[PDB]
Amino acid sequence: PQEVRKANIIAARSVADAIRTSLGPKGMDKMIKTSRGEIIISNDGHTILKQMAILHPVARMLVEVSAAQDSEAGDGTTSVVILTGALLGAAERLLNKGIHPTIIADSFQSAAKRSVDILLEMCHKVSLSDREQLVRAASTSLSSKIVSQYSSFLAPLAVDSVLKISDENSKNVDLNDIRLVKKVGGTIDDTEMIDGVVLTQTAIKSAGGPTRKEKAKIGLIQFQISPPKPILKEERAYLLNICKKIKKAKCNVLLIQKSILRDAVNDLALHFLSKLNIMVVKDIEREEIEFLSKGLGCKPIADIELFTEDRLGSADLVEEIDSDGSKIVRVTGIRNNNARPTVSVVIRGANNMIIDETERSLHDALCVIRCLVKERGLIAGGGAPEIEISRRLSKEARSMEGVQAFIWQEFASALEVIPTTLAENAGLNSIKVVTELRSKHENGELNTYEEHILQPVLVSTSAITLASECVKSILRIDDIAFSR
Amino acid sequence: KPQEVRKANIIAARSVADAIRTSLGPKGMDKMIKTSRGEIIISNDGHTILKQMAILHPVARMLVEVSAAQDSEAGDGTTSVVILTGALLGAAERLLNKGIHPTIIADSFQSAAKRSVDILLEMCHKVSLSDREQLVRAASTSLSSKIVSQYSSFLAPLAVDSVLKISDENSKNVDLNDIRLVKKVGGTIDDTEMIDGVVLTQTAIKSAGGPTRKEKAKIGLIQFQISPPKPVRQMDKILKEERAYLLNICKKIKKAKCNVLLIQKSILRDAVNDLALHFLSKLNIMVVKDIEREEIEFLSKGLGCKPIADIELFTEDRLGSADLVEEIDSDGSKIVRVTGIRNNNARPTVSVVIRGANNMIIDETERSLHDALCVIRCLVKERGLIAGGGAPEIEISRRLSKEARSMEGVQAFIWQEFASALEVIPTTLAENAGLNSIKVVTELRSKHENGELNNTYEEHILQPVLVSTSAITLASECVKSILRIDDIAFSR
Amino acid sequence: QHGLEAKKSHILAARSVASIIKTSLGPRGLDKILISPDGEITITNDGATILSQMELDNEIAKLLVQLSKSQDDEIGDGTTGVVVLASALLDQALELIQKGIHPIKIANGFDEAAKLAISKLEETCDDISASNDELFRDFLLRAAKTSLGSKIVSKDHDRFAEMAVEAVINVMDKDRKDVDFDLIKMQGRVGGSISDSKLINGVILDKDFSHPQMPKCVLPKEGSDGVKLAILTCPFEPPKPYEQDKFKEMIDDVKKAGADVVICQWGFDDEANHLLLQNDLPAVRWVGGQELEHIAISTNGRIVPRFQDLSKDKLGTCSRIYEQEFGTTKDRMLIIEQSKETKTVTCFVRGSNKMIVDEAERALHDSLCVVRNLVKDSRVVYGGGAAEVTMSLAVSEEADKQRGIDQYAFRGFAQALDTIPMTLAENSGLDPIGTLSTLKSKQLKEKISNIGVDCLGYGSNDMKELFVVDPFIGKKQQILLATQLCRMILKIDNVIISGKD
Amino acid sequence: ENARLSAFVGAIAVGDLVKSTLGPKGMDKLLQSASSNTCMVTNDGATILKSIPLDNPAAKVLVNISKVQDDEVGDGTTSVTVLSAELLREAEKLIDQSKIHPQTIIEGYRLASAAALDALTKAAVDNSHDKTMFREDLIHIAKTTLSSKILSQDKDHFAELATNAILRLKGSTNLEHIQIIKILGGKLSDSFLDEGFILAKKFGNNQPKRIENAKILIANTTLDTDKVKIFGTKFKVDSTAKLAQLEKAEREKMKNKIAKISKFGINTFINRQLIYDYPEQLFTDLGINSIEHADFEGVERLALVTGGEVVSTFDEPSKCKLGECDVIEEIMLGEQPFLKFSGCKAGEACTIVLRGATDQTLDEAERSLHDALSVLSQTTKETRTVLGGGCAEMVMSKAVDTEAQNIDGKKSLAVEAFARALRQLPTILADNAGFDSSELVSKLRSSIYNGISTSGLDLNNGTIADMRQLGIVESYKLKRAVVSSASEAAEVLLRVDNIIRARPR
Repeated sequence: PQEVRKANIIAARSVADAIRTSLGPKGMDKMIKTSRGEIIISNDGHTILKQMAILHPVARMLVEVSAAQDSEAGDGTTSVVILTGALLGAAERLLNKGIHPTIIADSFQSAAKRSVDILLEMCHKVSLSDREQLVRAASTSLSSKIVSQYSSFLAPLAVDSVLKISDENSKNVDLNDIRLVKKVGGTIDDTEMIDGVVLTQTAIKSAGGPTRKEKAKIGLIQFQISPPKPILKEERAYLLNICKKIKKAKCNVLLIQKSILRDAVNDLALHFLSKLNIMVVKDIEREEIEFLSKGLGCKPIADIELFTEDRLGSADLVEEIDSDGSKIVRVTGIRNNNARPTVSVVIRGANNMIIDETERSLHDALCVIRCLVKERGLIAGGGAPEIEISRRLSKEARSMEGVQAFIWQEFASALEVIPTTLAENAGLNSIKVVTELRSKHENGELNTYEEHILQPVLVSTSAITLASECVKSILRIDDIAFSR
Repeated sequence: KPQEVRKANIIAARSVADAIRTSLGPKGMDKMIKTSRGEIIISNDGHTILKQMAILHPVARMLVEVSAAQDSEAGDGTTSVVILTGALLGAAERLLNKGIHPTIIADSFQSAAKRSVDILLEMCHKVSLSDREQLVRAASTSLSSKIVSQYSSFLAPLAVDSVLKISDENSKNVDLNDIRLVKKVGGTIDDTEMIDGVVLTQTAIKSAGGPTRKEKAKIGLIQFQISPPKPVRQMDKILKEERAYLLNICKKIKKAKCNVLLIQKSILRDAVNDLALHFLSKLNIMVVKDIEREEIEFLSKGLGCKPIADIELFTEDRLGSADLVEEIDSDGSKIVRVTGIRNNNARPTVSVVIRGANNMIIDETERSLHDALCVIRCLVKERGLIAGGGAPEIEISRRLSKEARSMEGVQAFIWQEFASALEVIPTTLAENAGLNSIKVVTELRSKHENGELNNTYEEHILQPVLVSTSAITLASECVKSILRIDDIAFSR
Repeated sequence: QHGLEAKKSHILAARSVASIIKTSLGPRGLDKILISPDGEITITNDGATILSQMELDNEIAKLLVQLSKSQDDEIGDGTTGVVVLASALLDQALELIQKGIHPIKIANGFDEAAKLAISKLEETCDDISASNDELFRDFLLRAAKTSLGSKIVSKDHDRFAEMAVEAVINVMDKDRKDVDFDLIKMQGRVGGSISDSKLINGVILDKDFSHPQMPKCVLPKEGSDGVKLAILTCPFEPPKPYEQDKFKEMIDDVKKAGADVVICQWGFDDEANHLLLQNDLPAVRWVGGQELEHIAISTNGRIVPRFQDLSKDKLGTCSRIYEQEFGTTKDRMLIIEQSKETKTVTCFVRGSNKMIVDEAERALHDSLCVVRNLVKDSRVVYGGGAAEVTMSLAVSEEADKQRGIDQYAFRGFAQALDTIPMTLAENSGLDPIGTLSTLKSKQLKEKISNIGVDCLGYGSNDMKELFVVDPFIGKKQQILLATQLCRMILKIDNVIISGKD
Repeated sequence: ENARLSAFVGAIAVGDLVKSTLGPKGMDKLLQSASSNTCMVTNDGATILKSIPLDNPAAKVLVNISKVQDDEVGDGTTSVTVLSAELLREAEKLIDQSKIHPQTIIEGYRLASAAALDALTKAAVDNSHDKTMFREDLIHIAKTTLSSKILSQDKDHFAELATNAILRLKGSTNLEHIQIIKILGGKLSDSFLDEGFILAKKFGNNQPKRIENAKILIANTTLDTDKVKIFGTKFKVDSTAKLAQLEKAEREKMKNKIAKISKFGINTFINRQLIYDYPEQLFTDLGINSIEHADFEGVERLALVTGGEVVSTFDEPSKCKLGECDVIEEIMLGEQPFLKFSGCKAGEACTIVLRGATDQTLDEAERSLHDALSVLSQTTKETRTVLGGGCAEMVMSKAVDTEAQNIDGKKSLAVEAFARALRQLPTILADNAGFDSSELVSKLRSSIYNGISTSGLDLNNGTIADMRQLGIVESYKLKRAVVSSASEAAEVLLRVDNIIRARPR
């Protein structure tokens, strides 16, 4: 069976060593030229592995690990691939000694659980009630982005949004409730929380539309205003009963799902809704159908008979903010006690490249803050947590017995690959920098604190946990057969 | 596949038996063989074919050793024993497909061969050597296959009277190597001298001084040679050294009372010096030189003497006994005869002398009388005679077919295949004669049911029982030595 | 091909096909998986089905399918016996050709050898009714037990042994002894078990009696004569060169004649089921033309061409008609029996799986052919390999008394009969050569009897204690077809196969 | 020549996919398609075998074997193919250096499986301990199954009859040991449990209704008027009185069949068909009573309670399997005579007589009773486990070695080869555990050989420990299901001398 496993380990090691050169901002970028002629350039490991079109079945598992790495911790997509390949490289000599992979697989899961308690003892205990470390966490994380002076203004915006939805025992919080709507125009200095909800499009620009209404109900409606499609008074008669049934439930906000099949609202219906001051917002994306059904607590309504008053939400004031090239509609005071208020922030800027990278930069800032919700505390990066674990495993490896005693020795050696790569990508000598870190380890422990470089504990914790089960599942498949 | 290696040797052995099968009988098909040296010979004798065939196959060479023992023991059936050997090999092919081990196949041949002999002796008519009328007609029919016919009537009592003197009783094996056919130039077939004492291959001294005849002589066997040493007062000095060396050898001869002596023929140096003949001429000592090396072992048996390598160990007890020694020449022969040896250890060894003019006379006569002595030799060791031509082989196959039900197990099926393997000999005789193969074989089982051995007796066809007995015995050991070889490898 | 070529190839071509079924011969053989192109899947060791599925271009093996097709009607269970026996004659015929014997002598030589061996077996044969009458029942019960021992039926075989006895007797006469396979219907459905299988004396038609409100059982109606059924050769429709008036005229002919159920070849309208519901007169739809004959014969009915030709004498009369629910199947079929002996018998077998139904169907159908040969000839012989050994010793002993060219043709026939006991000995785990010599020794010095190869594990000879018998007409039919087949093969010296366009 | 390799070696490659997937620590397999994006990773054995197209025509036989196992229970399907693969792997040595008939090898498995099931029964444990709480909960479960059924009228009386119909069996819980009688003219509340084997029909006319020290013999034959169909015969006789001579000659031949019955010393006879007066009148002097209309179950169930045999023929006089009963009593209830047996030797069975007021209540009560008894009978095969972790696998090897002592020459190597496959189950389980399988299985056989039958292999500590202290057990029903499935699957494969490829649908 080793011919199947050794061929997969060597194939996966070459992929991990290739992504290893991309670690850090100074790392070596990888280029992928698609068959259609598109060429992408970036250091993101999740983007490289997705567009590489890997034909190796076991090597495709790194895409699922990198996807869960950004969804849970939010950082370390490149580091988790390096740690996965580090265990595979050390496993080559394990098979030569006659070691069965069960002991190899079971030792990785047992070492991952013990490595968490080691990091927690060396980590500093912090609380979410103190806003001093919360603002500095998101401010220093934006030093890798074009924004510099505006990074301090968006720092308290991300802190106050998470602390309200974090509570205490909620633990993991769904990130789908956070939607950043980007639009050309405006600037970064103009920000509005708008905890009620934020849509992705503008309102009706035609004549007669009020565009503003107070004390209205918001609900999801999949219907569409169109003439009969299997004379002027005949089409107006068919549209009269449509607007009359909506008036029965006093629904002043009509959200129509965007579809290329038919139109949205007929021009004849605009004059009918203008008398009742019923605001209509069209071009609702399919992704926003599930988003609006959560924070607003409404239900999608397919037909006109399914439309009821009990499925309609509540909106205190609905108005269209006047701005250059923006025209964003805001809703405040949804008055939903059961569902938590959603967080949607509008991103504005003159250049299209601004609102793009800004949206991606805020996603990584919310994940790092969310790491403190599940497990409080942080550990400074730069190879500190990787070396600290190997220091404790030196004396602990002698306390074991049997085949597992040798695994603890190789497990600490594979952890040194991460700080070694960080020293190589910076131009410094690999071994020389690592020896200087272990020399001062007798006095200093976590000391990078003066450089304002901080990392959450969940990234270092999830990187070991995901890489432990990854390599564990690799050795489980001893054969590959064609099944169709 | 240890057996497939042996099966490849069985198929190669059946191809040789099928080639000799066509040569059986006087009407058989001859085989043309061209030797690598360029000699072209042809004949119907199976012993001469396998001798010059130069078979390189290891297992197929076993037929040569059986054919050599077939002519040395029985003297007849060298062709038929090859056919009978190939018959058991063909029947063993179906036995291997049934999962039968060759040990049972080989062990059953021992019980089948001993049973066929006892059945043949019951139908055979026992004869005695006291009746000379049976031996004359037996040897006369063997001479009908040669050009000599009317002159073969006088040769019948010649071979009969020679065997009856040495037959005695309970002699068992009788070696015919002591009986030698002397071939000389001149004379005729009707002129023959028995000379029961002994007959040499050489003439006497034609020089001056040779007595050529002696009364009451002792003939010894001496491998030495009297010659001058062969590793010009000077002339006489060499003569005094040579004459003294030649006389010292003759001094011990006179004290030993040696009338006749023999000298081994050596082409390297001189055999007997002319001076040595004149020295022994005064002593009345007959000298016979140029004795063939092949006759040295022959004369060491019938004469009851021993070879003398050195004169120092030469004694009188190693000489012979002869009442009269004379040289009688019919025409041109000049041959010396000896009569009345009367030795206690030695027996009356008789050497037959054959005279003829052309070379083809003494040749064809030699091979004709040699086979006649073998047929008589069969009657001495085993009494009784049967009718040839495959007649007894039919009844044996009939009795063994009914007795096969008395056995049990795998060995019972072998008796059924063994009876069919004996029918190949009479079938081949019907094929080589132009007659229909299957038609003649069916007529054999029909007539042999009511009658017993009844016509070849009117045609004077008599096959001795020892030939049919040895043919089955030698075939049982030949087929056994084949199947017992499970593999072969290079050994040197 | 030529004489020196085809004659050698015909022997090797028959040995390759015969050697395939030698492993499946006997109850210890192999059950092969076969799938018909119609979608039927079953597993059976029957040689007639295996040989019919063999498709090959050699003309020597094609004669086996042609012979098995005609033998299937006579017996059908002797397919494996004839092919092996006929191939044994070709093995001995190859040696006779090399000896200078014409191939026509081998064909004519087996004719006198086969007829001579029949008279020898009759002398040693025994009769049933002439010996013990009470054992005649046990002979028919244990005959099917041997063939059903290799199937799951062997668990319930005790009850199924009596079902095969009455099915054959009903379609035959004691003096005539004529059994037709078309009169015996073999059917089965998925669901249920084999313990609920019963014998049906009449047709089935798989009718649910249309609307369920109709009575599922026919009443005698105050001691009437049987149950009258209607047979119509004309479709149901108004006459054409008002429609409700024509429907009331045709139903009156059924009520006046007394026909309880109406059988027609064509479908009915929805109004027909409404009028027949009030009078409790069930209807039958979609009946094939071939199945119309079996109804009138069993129920003693007649074919009525027109509407007004009905009468009490032309209506088929049966014992009764009842609808019995079988398991959870929604078909709810019918069973029509008769008090008097009819000429139509329908076997009904149920199983938990579709493959189980077809497996027990052909296994039970083969038991009907064995009983068919037992009732044809009251004299039976001991089988299991004893028939081939006894008949071989008679020909081999008489071969010496018969002289001429045929003398060797008789010896080859005796050795060819030994192929059957040697083949069964290999399938039973015994020495084929040692058993053959053992059977001949026990029948010679001890006493003359019939002892064959052991089908079931035992320690000694004399299977006669187990009362294993085979029909004389069944064993005689095998040697006649095997001899005729061997003669026909020798009559074809050339193979002509045309190409494709 | 290649048919044996494809049926043996070719079948191993099919079982190799499910070989390493057995156990919670077992390995996994990969199922890859042409697009490779639809693949998945799972340890399910039934999914991998059905998804992979198999060009091997002999591999389709094992496909139907897994489908039968899935119907019984959804667990242990993987172990069926693995156990069947070990029997086919050792079949190679059963040919070359053995040369043994395959059916004789299969017959050796039946003798080994008989001792293997008996060895697991004595070593089987159960949670039935403290039956006071276990037997009380049996009546409450039966009452829950009475919903929608007419038996819901009275829960206490109707469920009590079903409770005593199970535990009192002390044996096989199948419905073949339970007799159901449907009668009319009564109420369902009057039904009671009786073991007297009550059936509808009577027997005899002038014979007494009480029999003491009865001997029961079961046989099936027709002694009265054979060849029931007389249509078509032709009787050629010189006189009318001469035609009856053939019928009178058959009566004289009946003494041969009666003599074999009289030598057995039995006062009770069983017959499915009828009997003529003359052979029945001769039974009066001998005191032989013949029971009629025994159907099929009545023939088989009588041999189970009385310890009889179902054979209808006599292979030798004074040798047979005979039963007996103390008292045969004939009573009458509901204007019909009933037959209540008493004093059956080692009789274990129960008969629930359902007395209804119509035909509709009889069919609904019988079908509802079988569903209620099926739940109670399921508790015997459920929750009952055996010691696992190599324990039960090694114990079965000891029973095979017992039969391997006294054996003939043909089945000697066949029975011994079956013991090697039993030790392969703990060997494979120890392969994926990460430890040495050769050391654990070897030390396990020597320990159980002399004493200590409860020992087993520990996967956590990699040593021999007590299975009762660790608490690792496996269901006993799973053990019999795998052995029965492997015995039927290997029975067909070993008999295969050639492979016929199935027609594609």
